Amino acid sequence: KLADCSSKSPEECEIFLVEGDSAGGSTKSGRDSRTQAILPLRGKILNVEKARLDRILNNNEIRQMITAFGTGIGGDFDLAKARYHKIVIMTDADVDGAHIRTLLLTFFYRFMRPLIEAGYVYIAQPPTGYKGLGEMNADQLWETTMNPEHRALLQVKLEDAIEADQTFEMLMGDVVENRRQFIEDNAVY
Amino acid sequence: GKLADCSSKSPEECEIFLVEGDSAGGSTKSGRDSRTQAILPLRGKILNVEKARLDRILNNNEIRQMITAFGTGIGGDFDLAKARYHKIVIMTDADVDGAHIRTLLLTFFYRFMRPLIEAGYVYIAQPPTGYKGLGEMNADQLWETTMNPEHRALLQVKLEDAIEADQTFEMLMGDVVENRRQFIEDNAVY
Amino acid sequence: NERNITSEMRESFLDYAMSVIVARALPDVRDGLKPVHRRILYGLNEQGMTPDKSYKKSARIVGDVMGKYHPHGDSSIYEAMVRMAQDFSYRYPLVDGQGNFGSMDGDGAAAMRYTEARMTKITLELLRDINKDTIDFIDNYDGNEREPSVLPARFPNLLANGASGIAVGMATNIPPHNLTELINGVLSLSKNPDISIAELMEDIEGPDFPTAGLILGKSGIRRAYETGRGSIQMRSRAVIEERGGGRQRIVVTEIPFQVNKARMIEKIAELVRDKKIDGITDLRDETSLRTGVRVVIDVRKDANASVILNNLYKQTPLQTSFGVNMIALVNGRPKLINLKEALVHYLEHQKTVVRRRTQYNLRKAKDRAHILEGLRIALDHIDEIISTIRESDTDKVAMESLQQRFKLSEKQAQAILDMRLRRLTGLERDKIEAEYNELLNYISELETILADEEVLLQLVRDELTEIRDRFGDDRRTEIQL
Amino acid sequence: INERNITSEMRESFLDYAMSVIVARALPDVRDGLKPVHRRILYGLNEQGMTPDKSYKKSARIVGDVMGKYHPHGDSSIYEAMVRMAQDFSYRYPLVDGQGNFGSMDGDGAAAMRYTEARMTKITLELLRDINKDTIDFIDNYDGNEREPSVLPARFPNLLANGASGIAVGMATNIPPHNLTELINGVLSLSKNPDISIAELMEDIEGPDFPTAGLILGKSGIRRAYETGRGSIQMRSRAVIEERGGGRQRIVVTEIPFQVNKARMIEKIAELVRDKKIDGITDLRDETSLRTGVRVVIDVRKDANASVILNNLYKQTPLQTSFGVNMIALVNGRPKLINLKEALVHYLEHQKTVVRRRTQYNLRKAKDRAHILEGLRIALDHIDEIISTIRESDTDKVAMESLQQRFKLSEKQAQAILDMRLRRLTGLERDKIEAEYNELLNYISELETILADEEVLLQLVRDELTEIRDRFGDDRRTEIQL
DNA sequence: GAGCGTAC
DNA sequence: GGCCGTACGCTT
DNA sequence: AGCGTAC
DNA sequence: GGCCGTACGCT
Ligand SMILES: C[C@@H]1CN2c3ccc([N+](=O)[O-])cc3CC3(C(=O)NC(=O)NC3=O)[C@H]2[C@H](C)O1
Ligand SMILES: C[C@@H]1CN2c3ccc([N+](=O)[O-])cc3CC3(C(=O)NC(=O)NC3=O)[C@H]2[C@H](C)O1
Ligand SMILES: [Mn+2]
Ligand SMILES: [Mn+2]
Ligand code: NA
Repeated sequence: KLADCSSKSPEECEIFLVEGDSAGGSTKSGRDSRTQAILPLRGKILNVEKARLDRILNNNEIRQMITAFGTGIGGDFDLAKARYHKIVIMTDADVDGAHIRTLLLTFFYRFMRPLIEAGYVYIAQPPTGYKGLGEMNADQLWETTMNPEHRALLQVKLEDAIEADQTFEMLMGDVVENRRQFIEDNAVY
Repeated sequence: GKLADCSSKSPEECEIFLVEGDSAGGSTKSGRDSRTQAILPLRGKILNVEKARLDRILNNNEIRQMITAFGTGIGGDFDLAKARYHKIVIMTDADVDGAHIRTLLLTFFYRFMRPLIEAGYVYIAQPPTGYKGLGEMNADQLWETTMNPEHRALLQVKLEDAIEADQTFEMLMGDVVENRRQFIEDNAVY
Repeated sequence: NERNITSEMRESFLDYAMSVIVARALPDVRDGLKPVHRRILYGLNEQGMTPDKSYKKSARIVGDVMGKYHPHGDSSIYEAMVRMAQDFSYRYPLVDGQGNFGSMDGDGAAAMRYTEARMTKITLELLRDINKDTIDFIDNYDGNEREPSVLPARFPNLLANGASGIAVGMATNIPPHNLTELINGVLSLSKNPDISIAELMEDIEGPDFPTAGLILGKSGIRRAYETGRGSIQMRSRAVIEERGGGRQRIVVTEIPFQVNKARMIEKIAELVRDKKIDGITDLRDETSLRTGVRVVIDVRKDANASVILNNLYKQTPLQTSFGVNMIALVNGRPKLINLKEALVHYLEHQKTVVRRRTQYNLRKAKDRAHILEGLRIALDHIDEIISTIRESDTDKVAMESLQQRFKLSEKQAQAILDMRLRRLTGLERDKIEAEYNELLNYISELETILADEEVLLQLVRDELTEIRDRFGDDRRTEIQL
Repeated sequence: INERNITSEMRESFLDYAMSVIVARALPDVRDGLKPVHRRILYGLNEQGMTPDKSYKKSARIVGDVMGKYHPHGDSSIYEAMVRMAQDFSYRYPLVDGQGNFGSMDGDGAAAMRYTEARMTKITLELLRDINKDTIDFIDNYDGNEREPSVLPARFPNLLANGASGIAVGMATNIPPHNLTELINGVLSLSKNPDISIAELMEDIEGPDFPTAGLILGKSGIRRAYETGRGSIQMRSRAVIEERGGGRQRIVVTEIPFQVNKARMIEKIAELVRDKKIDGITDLRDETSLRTGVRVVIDVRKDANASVILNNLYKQTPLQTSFGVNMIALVNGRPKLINLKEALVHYLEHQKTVVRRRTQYNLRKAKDRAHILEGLRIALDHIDEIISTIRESDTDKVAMESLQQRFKLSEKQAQAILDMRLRRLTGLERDKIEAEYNELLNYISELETILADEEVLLQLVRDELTEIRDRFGDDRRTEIQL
């Protein structure tokens, strides 16, 4: 469940999507309550490139985000109703945290594409190292990752839709073999 | 949380084990003779009825779970002939907390199913003494040391006096701390 | 066989009742610790979890404490420890936690696999000298390990951090205090055995909550110190300020000890919602890790904000009493103690601790001296020593020959046989003669302490004053009137 | 610098994950047949002195050490893997010895780790044998604060022995358990014939051997599995038809297929009766008990053909199940689909390397020791001068130098002399050094002989394998029906 | 299918 | 990783 | 009323 | 202590 900033003005308000309920708690105390909201994510989230609409719309996690963004999905997507102008992906500096990142991007791309084109979606950059988010001090999380004075965010940019459409389908797709080929082509071992 | 019943539906040969904790309950179910031994785990300390009110007691799940399981009913509605087991066996850890849980169960029975004790349907198991509790030992040894009739020593609960028994429950489990505290000050061997 | 209902109840209950009492729910008057807390710290000790060394996973620490000393559910252990790390729970925190260890909002710590810990430097003072036979050890539950019955506790921790615990047939509720005031009270007492409470209250004003805030009046305090029981009115630190436009707000920056901030706020929100309190137009928590606790209550314009506040003290935990009940384990039995008794027992414990230390340091300095005398002899007659060994077929034979020829103890002779050849170079020989002389002086230092009751005492004083000077801090809680 | 391309981020991010799961989570190494979580548990059990002789330790302490030192993941994945290794209905050759509730065929859970204890199995020791004789390459742990092995010496063919299942990214792996006797014999046969055919190998290795036992139908599935690495093998329960009284009958089930949950299977049977999908069944009863063993009883209505009802439960329930063999393992840090012989070859070659490396480690070690013994020999013979030399000396350095000058001792030799305790100067002790030195010299030769002949090394591997077979070999549990 | 088994 | 059960006593 | 160790 | 989400491939 969501922790919301006091400010009602979307332009200045940012929602961090945080990995784990440990990291979430630290982030809520650590964050600046005025402008910064927190939606924690309980582990791996549904891969929508493999799921049908019925299931997707029934997913708690997927449902909480839709609700929190308030922009609607698909044709009903109204970028004008976005309750936050910065949507931030905050995950561990491990391969699972990177997996989660790809699970989120697939969704945004497939349901809130205009949200990306508007450059609303960012990627946090926590300390690369041996510590997950749920092991860091809240004060430590704020300065490195969250304080706009010190943090280094990565705005997600979409160069090309066809290339993006093919890649998501290959990477997140139902057919294993093409994914197997991709790995085979690109693995350096 | 969920009772595991036996095969036989004839109460004369049936026994029900009230175990301490779901790890112990799981071990008990494998170890037991499923043909005649039904196990009901209790998850930690249970409601102290002596201190509670009726609406609460009836609503409480643990109390309800056991009434349903015994099949007698309680108070005036009690029917010892409706009993589904002729042996109700208290199986708690060989420690003080297990022994507390014991007094709590006995409080319930003597107060709501009093006829069940007088009938001698109520027993106390006796597993291995020492530091390990029930959830820490294997299912093959829970059976061989506590559940298996050939070797086990159960303790049939009897009551010679009922006025003395009523004062004890009231004194020990009642809501008057001081009579409790005085009893502890008189029998305290530090 | 059979078992009588009356006798099984009496016996079962008492085994339980005595156990919660003397080994779970109540603190020891000497170190102010319960079984679970002591074993954790003793666990940080033996696991080498000192402040200089790095944090360690909380799961690993708790596992150790449960496998070795505390055969109880892991949640019980972890949350006690979590509480020790919380600067809003312990007036003088005992665990140094990394990760999420909770906040005033009543939010819990993260799970033990996500967090790490080690001691705080003041914990070091709790266990200082623990390995100098200063306290009696005991067998653990399975008999595998030895654990401390009590800690050295070189500061008066029962009162510093307080204790709250519900037993059977009884319970305890002891509030935290200011370390400096306490130690001064201790020092005052050591100079006057017949000191009154009143005079002790010259040093110790009252309770000092990690949460700061206000206390109302001295009478509850007074009564609690003289009997061990009394009511203390704790109030929040709240002020009234203009928000501009002729409108004011109430601002709260400190809350009562052991009060959930969040829950208190929902209590207020609820009263406004149900209209049981007039004059409030907004409620916000502005508490930030930077700006500290700050709860705001906007007052409707021209409403009297003082009156509102007054009712807010009447209707919410913005004011809360602390019921002091000071029952602590004394000589292994539960006793209700006044303040002076509390200090008397702590003092006697520091006497015994420093005495036992000084006696232990002695035994061991004489033990080592005896050895060095054995080695010096050898250095003196090294050629003969060699001859004696070389001409021995076996070590035992060499042991006997060495004892007989040079009039050595068995220990002295074993030492010699274990001596490495390099110990014969110039410097290595000087090191032995140098250790010995230093040691002879130490011994006679130690013997002085133990030869005079007052020397000993003053040593204890100095050692306190030192702790007081390093660790003693400012009073947090204001005692109004 | 604020900007990330969505295509590039997705390709990079997904590859890092996929790569990791593949080579460092989901797949077994062809050499010790372990996944990382499993390798670290056993290493930890070893690091902690948790051997069969040693007493059981609480599983929570074990997990914390495994977690904290080698495995930075959830303790649930950890403890659960460890629990599998301790279940005789999971592991054809269990590597963990558990005290407490470790769960059941029905598949209850183990008790939480604070309730249970464990230590190594005697067979596990054989995985760790010689690990400290520089037989395998160690590496840094994640926080770089420790060292863990990259693989175990694995003195038995464990990949095929216990098998593996794991869902990777882009691939999966399914490898069944086998009889160790038949396994080792296979290897022995390979070692004498680098050209042996799979068919020939199958003279030793008949097929899988599940801990749960039961039956297999036909050799064709197995043969395809072994020739190619993939194939469907048909797993039938052990059930017989028997009379119960009144001229009626029952089906009794006593071995179910591998990895099937007994309880879930029973529910499916119950469901079919309820839903009228099957006919002729009047009762269903699990009479399994610890003494009795697995007993599932199906009661058949009189004058109803049981053998027919039986066939229908094979068709309609997990009573008959398929093991889809898909033999993928890490070979050279890369996932490969291997066939039987490939499996056995990467193992054997491991062993040659492990035995060779151990032999070499021993050699350096023994030669080192001798050198020291020589230096000691000299000191005892010239002791009076040696002692004088040290006494004159004002430091270690001075003493060192002089001793090397006058006796042409090496720096390590002299060092050993300066560390010598006086008790070594007794007459008996001199004899003890001499005896030790002599054995060493013999030892050195022996070791040198093994290094000199690859055939001799190979026979050593053969001999060591065979002892394990003799000690741990047991009877084939699964019957194969044609 | 859905469930095998490591992960969040 | 977050829900949630119970016993125990209490401020003159 | 809910503090804090237990199951 | 139990219940429950998710990804991932294969059948
Ligand atoms: C940290 C947990 C707390 N706990 C809980 C927790 C919740 C509930 N509940 O909601 O009914 C019952 C029990 C009772 C509890 C349990 O969940 N199961 C059990 O078998 N015994 C217990 O005491 C106890 C366990 C052992 O330890
Ligand atoms: C052993 C548990 C399994 N687990 C579960 C379990 C259940 C559910 N669920 O019911 O939604 C979600 C998650 C997701 C889960 C969680 O509960 N919380 C969380 O923050 N992250 C997770 O991955 C995970 C945790 C970390 O570990
Ligand atoms: Mn992580
Ligand atoms: Mn117990
Ligand atoms: Na089937």
